Amino acid sequence: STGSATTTPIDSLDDAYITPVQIGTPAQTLNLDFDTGSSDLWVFSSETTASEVDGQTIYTPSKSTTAKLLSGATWSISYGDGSSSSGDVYTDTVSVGGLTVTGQAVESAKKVSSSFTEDSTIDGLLGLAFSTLNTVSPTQQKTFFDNAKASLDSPVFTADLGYHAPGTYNFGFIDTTAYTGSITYTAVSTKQGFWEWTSTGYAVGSGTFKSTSIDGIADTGTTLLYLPATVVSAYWAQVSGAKSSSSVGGYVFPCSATLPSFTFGVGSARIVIPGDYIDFGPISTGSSSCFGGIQSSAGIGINIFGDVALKAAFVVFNGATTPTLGFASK
Repeated sequence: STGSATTTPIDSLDDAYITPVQIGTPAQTLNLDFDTGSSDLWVFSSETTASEVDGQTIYTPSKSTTAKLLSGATWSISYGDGSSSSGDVYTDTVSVGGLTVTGQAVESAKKVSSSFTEDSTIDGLLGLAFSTLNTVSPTQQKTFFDNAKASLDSPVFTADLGYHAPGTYNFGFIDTTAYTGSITYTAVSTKQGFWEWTSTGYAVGSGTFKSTSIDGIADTGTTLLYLPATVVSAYWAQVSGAKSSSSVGGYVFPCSATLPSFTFGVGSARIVIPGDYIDFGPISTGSSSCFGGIQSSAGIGINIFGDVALKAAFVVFNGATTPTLGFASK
């Protein structure tokens, strides 16, 4: 089997991407944030505290003839941005882009933190990291990909995120028309439950490539590119007037600037992030200070190849017995 679904930016900045997902019988379609940095499929629901729902579409298990309470199971998750959610668990039929999993754990939110309530466009998350990170207790549950894997034509999914445009998540096949050149594959460590890999270096604009190992995670659920402070300083030093602002929470730059590109290495290959991808717009409405898309990972404890980086590539998440990642230009 295969599946193919379009993923759409939630706003004009590409702050996140939503993908329609069918849950239950008859189908209830919710727009979920596919997150290769976590491993829970959770949804706003008829059980979510009413004051914490503000415009999201909810899953109502009582209206699904295939929903079953997973008795005794609870979940609770906290994300790197400080947001969180928790609740109980149903199993139900879940389909993505024509690919169907029966008996998928659907984690129904009883509580969500303010940032989820305040984002009316995201109805929940669909985790695509390794199932060892799933938070369901006392019986850990499998991700949608883990459940689908054995049925797929090939044990892979691909992320093809757009810049200020829709893109595609494919399951079970590699669309050879969706990228240019060849795909360069690189080793993955699953020891932390992430799609963790080592970039071979970077360049800023037209500058020379610096060969240096940068361990980090391929994380579709993180907006920005978080790299070591040395790398990030070298980037922003090429932008007149850019500075790190403790009050804003990262590097800012004059909105009048033209940003240089940023290149990262994948083996001997190179992925180029155009400068425009690094502009996250005014820090507050009408400001001439703009927020940078490359930020320091110091204090986060891990480097994160988020959407800013991934959207410059066609990315293969290879879930073979020994997982690997593939990157191609596009």
